[PDB]
Amino acid sequence: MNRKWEAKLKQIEEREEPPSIWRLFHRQAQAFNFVKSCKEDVHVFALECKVGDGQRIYLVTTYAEFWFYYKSRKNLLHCYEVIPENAVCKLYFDLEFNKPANPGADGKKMVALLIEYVCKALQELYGVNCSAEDVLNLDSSTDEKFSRHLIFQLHDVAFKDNIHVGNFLRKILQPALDLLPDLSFLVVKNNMGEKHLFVDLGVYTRNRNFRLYKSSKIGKRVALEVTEDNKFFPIQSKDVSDEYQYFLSSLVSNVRFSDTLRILTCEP
DNA sequence: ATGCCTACCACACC
DNA sequence: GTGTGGTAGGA
Ligand SMILES: Nc1ncnc2c1ncn2[C@H]1C[C@H](O)[C@@H](COP(=O)(O)OP(=O)(O)OP(=O)(O)O)O1
Ligand SMILES: [Ca+2]
Ligand SMILES: [Ca+2]
Repeated sequence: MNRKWEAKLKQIEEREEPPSIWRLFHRQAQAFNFVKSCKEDVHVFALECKVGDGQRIYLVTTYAEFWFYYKSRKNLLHCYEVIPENAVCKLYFDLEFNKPANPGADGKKMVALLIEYVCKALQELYGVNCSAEDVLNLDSSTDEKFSRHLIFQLHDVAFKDNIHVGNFLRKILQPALDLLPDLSFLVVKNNMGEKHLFVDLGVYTRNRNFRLYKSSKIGKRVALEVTEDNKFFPIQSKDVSDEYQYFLSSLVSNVRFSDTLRILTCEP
């Protein structure tokens, strides 16, 4: 209620060919206005400008059409998915830690330990069954930063929205947050030596952008790619490429339609 | 013409 | 030691 008000208060302050939808907007609110008026299943992507800052331009189109002009990786570099507020979404993680500050850290093993804990939490709290085979593991690491994105592919399950995902993780990670069951493997140090969590809990905000599979930040050149030890394999289909399957799986807001979907909620 | 909002501190107040 | 409130900085 107070979330919408500020959203529209800032909007006034800053105020035959084949079927193809490809609309750009300078403001995020305009893009979502178009989505509400479009009868097709279109979504909002955030595109970083040539400027060095985090200035974004917003694209609206379908997943199929976006992938058409995106897969070559010649154009549409540095793209982000906009996770809409109040939209059902998958369980996803942003994992980071500075390598110099953590010499003994084995990120590959912290990830495995994290997945096991989260899978146990989902079982005890929601009766949801899942394992590492249901977790799309993406990597964007460099010499200086260990970086991974995890996107859970739960069978006929989703969270009410990404805010509720955050509430779920803050709840089950409260032990680790106190260090700042034994969750100490999640504790890492940043460039200044301050103890932080291996799980970045700041990416569960309204309209959070989330770097797309095979995209990099405008400053760098390292793009998100399926990790070497990734264990989620989409069901192969003769009608779509494997890469498109991974793309769809990687989209946090692309909740597969199911006639028996369970929606998980979690309040603060 | 990007969006979002927590960690942090200064200040009452008890 | 609780309670707001007001802002700069990171994602
Ligand atoms: N300045 C910004 N404005 C808007 N959204 C942002 C901004 N910075 C980051 N985000 C969003 C997009 C990112 O995918 C997400 C997580 O940020 P962050 O972890 O810093 O980068 P990343 O996880 O995409 O790559 P990496 O972690 O490897 O640098 O938050
Ligand atoms: Ca990250
Ligand atoms: Ca992060």
